[PDB]
Amino acid sequence: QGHMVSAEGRNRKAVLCQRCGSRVLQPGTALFSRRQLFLPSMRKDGDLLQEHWLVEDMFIFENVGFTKDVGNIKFLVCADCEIGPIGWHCLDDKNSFYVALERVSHE
Amino acid sequence: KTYDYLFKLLLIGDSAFNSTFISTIGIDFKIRTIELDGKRIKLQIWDTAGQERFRTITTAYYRGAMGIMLVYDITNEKSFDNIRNWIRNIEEHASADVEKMILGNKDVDKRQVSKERGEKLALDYGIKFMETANINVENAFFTLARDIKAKMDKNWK
Ligand SMILES: [Zn+2]
Repeated sequence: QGHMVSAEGRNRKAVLCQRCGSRVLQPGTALFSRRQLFLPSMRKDGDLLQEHWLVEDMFIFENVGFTKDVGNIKFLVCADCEIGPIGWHCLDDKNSFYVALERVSHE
Repeated sequence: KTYDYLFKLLLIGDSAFNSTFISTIGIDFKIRTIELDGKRIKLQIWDTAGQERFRTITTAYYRGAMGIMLVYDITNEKSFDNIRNWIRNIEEHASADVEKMILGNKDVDKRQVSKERGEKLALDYGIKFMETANINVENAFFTLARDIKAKMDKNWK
């Protein structure tokens, strides 16, 4: 919204950890997505979120952590401070990784 | 592509924020990006430092690893002998083509493991050794990555 999504639907801004500023994604590396996904709280239960960056290969991420499998899901966390979930991946869909905008910052 | 190389790395050997949920599940691996000579290097890193294994180690544990970083705490005698056990196990189960590096680590303790001992261990197994001053674990990964990059470049042409 604003100078956030390009005409092609890509992220205009870098995506950062809100807590430590680790760079998760470079600009232009992801597509805006309104798919509804459940993300457990980053503390202490969670939110149904529907604004995400959709990334098509794990190696497009600049810096990110993956949790061990929880069923066929892996959650994404900050590589540096490990706060998360900031994102979500279903292993059955090899080319779809979601970073929730509410859970990150943009520079 | 958004990078020039992908290296798979293993971080082994014993030695503050908080996310409980994440503490409960545990980290599988991390992806990090660095630059070396203006090339973009993607690192996929599994770190089992501070982690004792219960499970018996197989070839499946080291398959695909391109570099292994071996860490011990210079203040700890157990942690140093623990790296000697690891070096033994790697030589048996990991590819003989894997790059390896030993790191003598560690603010706040008496040094219990000498630098000569660390240097002599690397010599006995024919691999590099760093004691991490302005020189730390990050510099070590850059060096390990440098070494994998050089080897890799020749192979391609
Ligand atoms: Zn962070």
